[PDB]
Amino acid sequence: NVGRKVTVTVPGSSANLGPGFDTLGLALSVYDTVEVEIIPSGLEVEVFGEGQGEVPLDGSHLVVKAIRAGLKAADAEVPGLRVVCHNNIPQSRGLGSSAAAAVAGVAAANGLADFPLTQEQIVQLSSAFEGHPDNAAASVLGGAVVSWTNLSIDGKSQPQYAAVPLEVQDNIRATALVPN
Amino acid sequence: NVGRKVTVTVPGSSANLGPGFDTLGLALSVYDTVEVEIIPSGLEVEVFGEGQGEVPLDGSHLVVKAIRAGLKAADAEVPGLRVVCHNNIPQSRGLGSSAAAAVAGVAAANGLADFPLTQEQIVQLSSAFEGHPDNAAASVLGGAVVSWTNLSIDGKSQPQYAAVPLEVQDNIRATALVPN
Amino acid sequence: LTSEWVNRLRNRGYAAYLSGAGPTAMVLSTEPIPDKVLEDARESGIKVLELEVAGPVKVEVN
Amino acid sequence: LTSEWVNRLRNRGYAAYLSGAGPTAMVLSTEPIPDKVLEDARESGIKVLELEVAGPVKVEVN
Amino acid sequence: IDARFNVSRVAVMIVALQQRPDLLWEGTRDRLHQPYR
Amino acid sequence: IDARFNVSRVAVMIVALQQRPDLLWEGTRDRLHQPYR
Repeated sequence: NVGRKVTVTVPGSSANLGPGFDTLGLALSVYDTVEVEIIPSGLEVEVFGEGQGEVPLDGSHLVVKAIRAGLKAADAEVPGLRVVCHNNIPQSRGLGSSAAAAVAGVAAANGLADFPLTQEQIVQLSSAFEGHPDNAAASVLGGAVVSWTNLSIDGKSQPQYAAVPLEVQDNIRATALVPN
Repeated sequence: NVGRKVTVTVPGSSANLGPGFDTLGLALSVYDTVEVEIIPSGLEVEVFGEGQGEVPLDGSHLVVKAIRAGLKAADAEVPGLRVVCHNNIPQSRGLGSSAAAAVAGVAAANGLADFPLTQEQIVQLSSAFEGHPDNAAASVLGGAVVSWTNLSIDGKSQPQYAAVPLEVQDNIRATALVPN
Repeated sequence: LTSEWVNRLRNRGYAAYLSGAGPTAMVLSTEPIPDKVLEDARESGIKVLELEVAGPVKVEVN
Repeated sequence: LTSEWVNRLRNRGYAAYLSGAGPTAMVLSTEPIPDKVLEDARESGIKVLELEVAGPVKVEVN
Repeated sequence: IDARFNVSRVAVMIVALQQRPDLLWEGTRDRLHQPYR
Repeated sequence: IDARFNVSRVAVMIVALQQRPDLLWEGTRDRLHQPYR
């Protein structure tokens, strides 16, 4: 595994936050793209678009962290990574940018390792980065999702994130008013 | 309109009560039956099955009251009624017996008057008898319903009851443990 | 609230809940509840109704 | 929480809500929002995104 | 007991998205003008 | 702010009835063993 390259495209998402135990997140047609090639070694990181120049470029970056978490979940290892991000999802605007990043990282690792992870596995891992599944589940599954957190271990608490897909009518449209 | 006779069959229902604004009611395959014939005049009332001997038999009876409310909503009038009820829905057991009675009464009146009332009209009228739509909406629409109450008038409060039908999977079964 | 039957049924995997005001416990499932569970409760006094999801109110003109 | 744009959009019939932590207001509809509403907000500084419901994350191997 | 103005409407949201887009406004009506008991 | 043990699960109930009967138990899980904040 050297020279292997995957390309991940991940939607932003929107959740109406409330007092309810169950939260609905809606995946939306604004995307971040992460290109990940396995290089001879080291770690090369680039971020263009949203966050450009604003973010440190190394193993500190959320996406890289997600990849390394994903590679571990996939029970795999790389000699080095070139991680190039092109972001179109506005950051810190309630559009699920950080969730999308985590998802993209795990999904990328999953693709590098020839897809050993289940969908729930990717929801569980990506949600753990934020500690909640609200946006992450929507970025993984697409469409509208209902998610919640079971505090069910033994070994408590160990949050178990669950998410179920709804099918949305074809004619439903989303318009975001994003302040500067 | 003398000698006209309708026969109404109404399901019981079950709602899981909670702190939520929206309530789900499920219509269940245990039924009350009301036979209503337009007689020369007076009011004759019979109740067999559940409630038999337990209930006064006159214009005090919930079903008769519902019919007279329904006839008014249908903007109609009768010279007299023979109301015969055969009840199979356990009473005061959480199975929506009173709601079913109100529904059956309005539905009966609607049938006598050749069906001028809309489905929402019957939900609105039957729910007003209890002051909530939880069971009544399920008895009117069948299947699973989600209902809620909008306090929206002018002229406040005037509760407006709304209900929407869900379609349930064919294999879903209900078992009631009904205490004596 | 909470009924004794609800919890004992839930602690064994059955999707049980109190029906409206109660005291009836309702179980939803895709498979019937084992007779031994039903007959156990029957001897404490409970009447068991095995029901389906019903259709809307029916009016027929005679 | 509550955003000024949410209420002004709701008080005119649009299904608006605060998206996650905000400050973005999201409107769901089957018909587009009148340009005059959009261009009005654009001149206060808001960037308007006309979006669809998206599919799942996509991974492609190159 | 306790009265409140902020309620969750995810239930109606679900129905509005899947089959009743005319309910989208209701499915996002998270704040009531009369308290819910 | 406020923590609670009793929550509504009508949202999950809806999904369980329409397409996921394996979620019926969760859709009726109205009482939590850990408080919801």
